[PDB]
Amino acid sequence: FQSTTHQKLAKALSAKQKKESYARSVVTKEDPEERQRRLESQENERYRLER
Amino acid sequence: MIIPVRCFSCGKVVGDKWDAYLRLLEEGKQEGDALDELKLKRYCCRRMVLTHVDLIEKFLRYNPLEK
Amino acid sequence: GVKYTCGACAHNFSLNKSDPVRCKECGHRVIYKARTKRMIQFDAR
Amino acid sequence: SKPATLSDINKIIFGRTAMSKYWYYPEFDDVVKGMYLRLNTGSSPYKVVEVLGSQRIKGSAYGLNSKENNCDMYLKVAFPNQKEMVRPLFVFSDSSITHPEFDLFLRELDAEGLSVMDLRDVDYKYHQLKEMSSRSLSNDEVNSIVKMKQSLSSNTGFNTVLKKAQLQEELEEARDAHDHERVARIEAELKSIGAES
Amino acid sequence: GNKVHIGKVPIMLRSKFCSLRTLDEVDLYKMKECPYDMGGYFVIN
Ligand SMILES: [Zn+2]
Ligand SMILES: [Zn+2]
Repeated sequence: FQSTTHQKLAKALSAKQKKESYARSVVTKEDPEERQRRLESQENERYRLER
Repeated sequence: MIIPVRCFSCGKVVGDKWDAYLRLLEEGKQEGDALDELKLKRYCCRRMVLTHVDLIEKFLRYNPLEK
Repeated sequence: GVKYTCGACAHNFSLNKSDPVRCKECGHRVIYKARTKRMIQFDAR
Repeated sequence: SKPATLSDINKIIFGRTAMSKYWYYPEFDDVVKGMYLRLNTGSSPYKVVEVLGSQRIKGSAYGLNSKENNCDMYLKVAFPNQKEMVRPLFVFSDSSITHPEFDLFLRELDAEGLSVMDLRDVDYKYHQLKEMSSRSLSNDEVNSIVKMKQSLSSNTGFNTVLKKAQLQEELEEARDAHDHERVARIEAELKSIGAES
Repeated sequence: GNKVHIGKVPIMLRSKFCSLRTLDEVDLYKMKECPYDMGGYFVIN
């Protein structure tokens, strides 16, 4: 156990699985559904124009 | 919530001794000795002061609803 | 005609059944009705 | 074209409490224009002044009725004999204008060579005040008034908690983005805002 | 090709993603939350 190689391996493997954070935070300033409704409105307008 | 005015069992007025009880406990007296100093002899009256929980102090930490 | 109170800043105002339900000054969406004026009596028992 | 009497002016009395109730209206600038109200001279004999307009002054927030009643609106008025003066809203008094006060105002108007407001214009002002007082605000107008008072808001516990929560959300966004420069500024700002009792 | 909103996930109270995680004792009182409340639940409707 007192060998430096074993201690470094144990430290590396212990701290390797400690770091786990995939999702990244963000700040929403407006309604998330605004893009959907505005693009639906534009699509309906161009559908009417195409018809 | 707040200290009862009367003892439930016999009706002795215990509602005027809460602050004195807290003072005596502050000075370092034991709870039994503090109750003895307040002249609460019957254990029915001692139960009222010994087991009271002061919940109004928690209720007062919320901001008032009318100003 | 009817008094209200804001749920956040405790401000008093009135509504005429046509304004949006909002606080005037801090814009909270939660308001409470004020206590009535009728006489209130209890039997102390 | 008829001269306005005392009762006609009394119909359009707009008190300081009413001013606090209606100063944040967008139309209040035109509503208060040309109105006659009792003013505290201070230097106190109360006198009547004519409102030449209003002008918002940022950074000049003042207590209107209570400590929390912060106001930025200022009224540009003018005595007839004296010159133009910019006064805050709380200087006006809720008490009605007395007979010697109105008589002195009329004498000052005659000395300057001016006339009194016409009865048709008095009725127009009265209808304007009644419409403004009985108006129902829209959602956008209410949000604009709330934003204006938030700009005027020096401090409020609920708003401080909301701002601290928003700053914490911005701080976690900066931390997750590995931005080591923004997070220090947000921490310093939180330290300045914090340390409550 | 950017961020597309795929839905809303209910948040468990007093968790790492809850607003009450940071608030200290005083702001918890200002937010009308009980300090004895422990979280671990969701608020749906
Ligand atoms: Zn007893
Ligand atoms: Zn409010």
